[PDB]
Amino acid sequence: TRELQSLAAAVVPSAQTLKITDFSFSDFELSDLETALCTIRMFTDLNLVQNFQMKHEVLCRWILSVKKNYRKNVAYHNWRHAFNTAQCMFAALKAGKIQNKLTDLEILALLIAALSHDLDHRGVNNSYYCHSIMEHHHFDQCLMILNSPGNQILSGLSIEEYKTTLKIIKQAILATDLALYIKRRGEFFELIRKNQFNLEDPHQKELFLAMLMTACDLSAITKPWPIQQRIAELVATEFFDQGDRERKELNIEPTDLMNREKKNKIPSMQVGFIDAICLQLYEALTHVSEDCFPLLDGCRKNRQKWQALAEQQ
Amino acid sequence: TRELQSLAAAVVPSAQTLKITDFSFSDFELSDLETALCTIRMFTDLNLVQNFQMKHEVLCRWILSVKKNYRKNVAYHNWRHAFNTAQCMFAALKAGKIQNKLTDLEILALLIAALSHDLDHRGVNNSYYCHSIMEHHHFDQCLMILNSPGNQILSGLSIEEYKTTLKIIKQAILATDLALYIKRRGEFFELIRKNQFNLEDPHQKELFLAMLMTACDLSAITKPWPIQQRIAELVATEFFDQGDRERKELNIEPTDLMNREKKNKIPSMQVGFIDAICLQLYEALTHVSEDCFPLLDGCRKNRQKWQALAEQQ
Ligand SMILES: CN1CC(=O)N2[C@H](c3ccc4c(c3)OCO4)c3[nH]c4ccccc4c3C[C@@H]2C1=O
Ligand SMILES: CN1CC(=O)N2[C@H](c3ccc4c(c3)OCO4)c3[nH]c4ccccc4c3C[C@@H]2C1=O
Ligand SMILES: [Mg+2]
Ligand SMILES: [Mg+2]
Ligand SMILES: [Zn+2]
Ligand SMILES: [Zn+2]
Repeated sequence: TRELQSLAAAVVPSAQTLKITDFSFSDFELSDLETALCTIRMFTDLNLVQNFQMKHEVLCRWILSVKKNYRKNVAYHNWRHAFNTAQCMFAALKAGKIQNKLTDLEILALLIAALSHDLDHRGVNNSYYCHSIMEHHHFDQCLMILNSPGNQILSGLSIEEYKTTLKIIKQAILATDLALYIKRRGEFFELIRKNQFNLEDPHQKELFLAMLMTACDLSAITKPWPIQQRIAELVATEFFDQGDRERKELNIEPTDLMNREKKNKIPSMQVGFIDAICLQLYEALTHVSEDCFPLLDGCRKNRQKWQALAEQQ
Repeated sequence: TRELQSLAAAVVPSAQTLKITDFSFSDFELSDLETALCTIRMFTDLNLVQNFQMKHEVLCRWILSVKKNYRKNVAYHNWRHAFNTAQCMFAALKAGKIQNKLTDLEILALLIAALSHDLDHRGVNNSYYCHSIMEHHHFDQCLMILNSPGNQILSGLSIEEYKTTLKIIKQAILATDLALYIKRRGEFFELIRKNQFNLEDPHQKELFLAMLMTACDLSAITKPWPIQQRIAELVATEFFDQGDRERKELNIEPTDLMNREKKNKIPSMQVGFIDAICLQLYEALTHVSEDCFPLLDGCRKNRQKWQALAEQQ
């Protein structure tokens, strides 16, 4: 492919040339091809290619696949969301002094995983339990790939390696279903308020890693007003287009969050979100590794721009 | 393909040579190949090929696709479930004097639809709202096909034809989600108890056509103790294997309906079903067209075998 060859025989800059190491980083400027070089870098400055000796040409045949297997039709749940979640994954990892808490497996899972937490989205979301169906279609799609020929970045691990990682990847993706993350967090939100925390304990390694996956899913909510707002207008575009669709085939009305109107109350809906989900998920996180404040803060900096906009309704 | 060519230059028996016209009909005896000749007959004795001048070679290129695009790995939600739901659709239509109540459009939708109500199942079901996700993956897969080249059985209709039918097909498939069918039926179950019934009214044509789709979904629940039991051990197989899986990756226990044990209480689980869902959905139907009693009865004939088996626990 005149695509793989290219990204193959190019030059993956660096964690610095690419500034992929900051909570303030955005996809906005660089072209897709580049969001490939970065990602490739991601694996690289993460030790994934070297330990698991990933074939250069396949990390790229994978990614490209991973990418092209995304729709630029949806207005948020597009490749640029996965990239921006792998990034925010790749940063709370380094500049967050979090990496030092995970194994080299759980780190391959989270990169591979995180670049697939929403693999084949179509624009069908919620607002409040479904047992994570949309999520198995993502994993089943995740796996569909990793197994694919010429895109097998795990074809270097061992039976108990490929297992232990598919157990994280899966359990990982399936954790982007806020439902679970809400029918859980409530507890992982006391290991803190009782400090009895501990990552050596498996279960807690679960609750953590999860609360971490969503933390990055919502990555864009703690981004510089520019980068952040520029995105909420995208998720908005989608949330509204989903109402429009479900008022054509079906004949239901919209749940505010999704009606092309109520656009004036979008703030308090953004505000409510943060207070209902964002805030505590990030502050609490912080306590794990204080090098995460950049998020919990960017958040509070945004939940004061909404409280502003909203104080005009 | 040595397949299509074959099913192409063969001989589609008849509604009688194939006995595809009775609630007591089963897939069990005939090979897949045949489950295609039947299905092909289904379109044929249904006027779909003649009105919509469907290319012989394509109904078959379609069908085969539709088929092959199913997994013989699942132990129920396999091609033989769709066939058996198209069938039960094809008979409550004829032998049920129901056909005389639908347009020629809503009849293509239902055949085309019905042979796709669960297009890409993997063995992930429920027991009690998800907004019909698995169902859009089915439709999106349903459509994926119909559009496919050489398998376009609608490439004979008109813009407002192909539309009107996708509105039915879609709304149709998406109605196999008992959830909706339960968050509805309750009313379509009063146009009867108040007789204020009426199919000329669109909305009611919905509720009807839906209640009818699930009617055929559960088709096998009203089948001769042999044909029926032979299947419940299959659906059982699946419901249990889904529990085994979700006690492997995940570490949850089983919801009875899905644990490899509790196999002794399978009757009262089969019993409660019928009473919670089957019974009413079939008796009430009957009133629409009394020629459907063969189902409401076969059901009652089964909900007395379970009451027997169960009266031994
Ligand atoms: C289920 N659910 C609940 C919810 O309320 N939201 C927020 C939100 C709030 C109001 C809105 C909205 C999104 O779109 C249109 O009006 C919200 N704000 C963002 C900023 C950046 C990236 C994603 C989001 C989301 C997504 C997130 C979500 O997925
Ligand atoms: C939520 N829910 C409740 C329930 O209790 N059931 C039944 C049932 C009862 C006992 C079982 C069972 C299914 O599988 C193993 O043991 C049952 N019996 C069938 C026969 C044929 C096709 C589908 C079913 C189902 C599916 C249906 C369902 O979807
Ligand atoms: Mg999600
Ligand atoms: Mg179903
Ligand atoms: Zn996401
Ligand atoms: Zn079905």
